[PDB]
Amino acid sequence: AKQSMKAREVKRVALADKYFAKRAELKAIISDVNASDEDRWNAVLKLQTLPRDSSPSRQRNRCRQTGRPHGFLRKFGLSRIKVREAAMRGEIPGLKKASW
Amino acid sequence: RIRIRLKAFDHRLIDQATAEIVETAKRTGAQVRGPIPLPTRKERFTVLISPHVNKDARDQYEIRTHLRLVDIVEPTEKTVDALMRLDLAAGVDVQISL
Amino acid sequence: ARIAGINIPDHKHAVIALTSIYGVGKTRSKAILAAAGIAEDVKISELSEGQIDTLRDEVAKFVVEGDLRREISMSIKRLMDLGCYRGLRHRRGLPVRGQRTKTNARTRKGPRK
Amino acid sequence: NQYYGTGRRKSSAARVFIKPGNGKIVINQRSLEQYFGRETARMVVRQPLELVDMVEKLDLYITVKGGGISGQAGAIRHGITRALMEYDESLRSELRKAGFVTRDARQVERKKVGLRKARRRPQFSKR
Amino acid sequence: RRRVIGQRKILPDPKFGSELLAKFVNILMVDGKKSTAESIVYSALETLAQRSGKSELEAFEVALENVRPTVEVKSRRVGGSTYQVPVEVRPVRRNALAMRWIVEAARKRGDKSMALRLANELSDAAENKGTAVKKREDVHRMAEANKAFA
RNA sequence: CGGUCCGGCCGGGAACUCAAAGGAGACUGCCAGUGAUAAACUGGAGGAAGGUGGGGAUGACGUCAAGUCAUCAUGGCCCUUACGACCAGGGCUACACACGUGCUACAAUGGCGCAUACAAAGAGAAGCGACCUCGCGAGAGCAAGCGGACCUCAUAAAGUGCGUCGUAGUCCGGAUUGGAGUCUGCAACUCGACUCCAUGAAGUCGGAAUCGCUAGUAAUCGUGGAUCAGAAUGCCACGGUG
Repeated sequence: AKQSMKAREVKRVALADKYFAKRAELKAIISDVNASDEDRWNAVLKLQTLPRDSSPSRQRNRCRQTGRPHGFLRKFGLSRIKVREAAMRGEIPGLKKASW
Repeated sequence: RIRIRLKAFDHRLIDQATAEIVETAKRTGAQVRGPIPLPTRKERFTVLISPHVNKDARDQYEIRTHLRLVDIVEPTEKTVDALMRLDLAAGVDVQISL
Repeated sequence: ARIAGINIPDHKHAVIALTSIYGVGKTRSKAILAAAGIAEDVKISELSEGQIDTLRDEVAKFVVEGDLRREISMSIKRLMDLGCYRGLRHRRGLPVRGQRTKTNARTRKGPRK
Repeated sequence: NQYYGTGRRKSSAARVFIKPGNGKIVINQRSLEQYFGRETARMVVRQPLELVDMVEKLDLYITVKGGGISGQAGAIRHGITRALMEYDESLRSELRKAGFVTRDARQVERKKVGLRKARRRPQFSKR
Repeated sequence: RRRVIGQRKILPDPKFGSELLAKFVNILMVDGKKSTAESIVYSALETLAQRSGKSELEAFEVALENVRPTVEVKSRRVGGSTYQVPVEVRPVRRNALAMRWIVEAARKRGDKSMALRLANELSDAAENKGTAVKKREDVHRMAEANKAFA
């Protein structure tokens, strides 16, 4: 897990509040480029491209012990091998092998 | 009308929790004698045996998820307090609803 | 003769060889004659023209000839000018549908070395 | 007297009733005197009942649920062969000659610690 | 080295009562579907009426007796030694091989429906003039290479 | 068993399935063989199933300078006004040379338009999204019900039977070819997906060498689950036929 990718994940939460909240109603009216074919708000059209890293692109939920996009269960945040460790400790609730 | 949500990952622990809330109901007047068990669910999960380069070979783990709602026709001066102060049991999630 | 190509069959009837001549099959040139109202009568050993001109738009769905051999090659008008790399690939023996150029190429470039 | 049997085949399940004396030939409230007379499974259930012969001095009822007509034939036929071996002990002997004294279960077995789709072994080495 | 069988239960024909007439369907079928093979059997007997059909009240059980596989070669040792000698195929296998030999010839006729193709090849086998035999002619030569064995 | 919009529907019932689970059955017992007539095995009878009933889940001693500085740890050595993080360009599809693994057609036991029969596994609140209209369609307007067995995803296809073309390199089959739609995204230059067309090269089960499986196995046609801003036939499961 990379400290620059962990620090970017925090910056994304604080920018989703900034560029991805209360802008969707404006985005619905500024994104039309055929209804009159006239240019009169170009600065506001280039505002929809201001966010580059804080929108649903790049954002992945990842394995919460390695930062890795692979081999994990999002219902626990644990990998397909650390689930064996935690199930052998009773540390994932009710998850068992035999003993039923 | 109100409902008391009981959730558990085992078919015997949900019946122990049902006996624990009935034992407490009989000790706050009358409120629960024999509720309905509802339909059940399962979730199946796989884990790897070697930490690298073998994902074909897996081992299987299971949870059996239960839900009970109890359902109440009239709460008392003891239902809204003494039955809420109940600590019940470990391994079970308890909530009041509506 | 003519209709879907530039060919004149010698001493045969007007509908002959309106098949296999590119953009037309083998069977619709006979199986559409009743819908077109055509008869196989008044057979002569010499060329005639402008009698079955209606048949052109029954043997073919949209285009013949024409037309067809250059409309099926229309993309070059918008690709073959300046440093366009799809144009350069089309001037060469290389594919342009999005397919990779180093593999499955010995039909378009030529046999293996 | 009354004779009864059960039969099951790949998520199809049947119950069958047989009685002595004149009656009908019935499946799920419909009579086989006019029903099912074109369907691709209409004879593959009748051969065990040709050991006693239908309608004239016999009454039949079949109730079935689930599975296609080919699977329902196997389930109904087991319900008939159980009911018919319990009808008379000399018919059990004739069903035994035909092998109809066994329950066919043939479940798909479970996959062990890998090996792709159930057990299907992949391609070979260099070699 | 351990089995020993286990012959497995099979369901004989419901209308003709025969195991051999149900066995034919297991070889006539395509992609395990079986239902179209169950529509070609006996439907190929109404077409065979006009031709050299053998015992009509036995359907195909007597016409299959006009198809004559008899011997097998290759993949064998005798006396512990490598030998090119023929062996006689088991009687319970000979007819199940004859079933493949006739349906593999019949489906590969270049004309009409299978119900007609099979009625032709069963009539022409009853005079030994049938199709699709050259594919096995070099095996029949290898079976005739030896009459003195070991 | 009672009533009957003549229906498991409604009375009403725990029979039969069934859902969550707990038991019984099988003891080589019985017949007859095998064998230091031992130890240990094999047919037959009955039974739903029998000779560790079957199948999982259980990983001794270990094998070899075993794999990995690319999950991670980290010495030695290097970069640190950076080879560091951050931006905008690109590269792992540039094409002079080229290959496993895997799949589809080669038919009439089809291709096409209708009639027609039977599912499991599951999955969902900045969620699944209905009713109803519009859009050739992908979708859009819109926002009920359900916190998920009286709501939502979702009419599974092979199979069963008519009509029809016909042994025509095929009225089967699939590379090309030219543009426009739908969804998403700095961005559809370029190797996006979904959607609607026209042209129709190749293809008659394929030289040498060579793979899977003892039975619900091999083969075979469809449907879910996970990944997901937009992107599979792959990965993992399940049912129909067998």
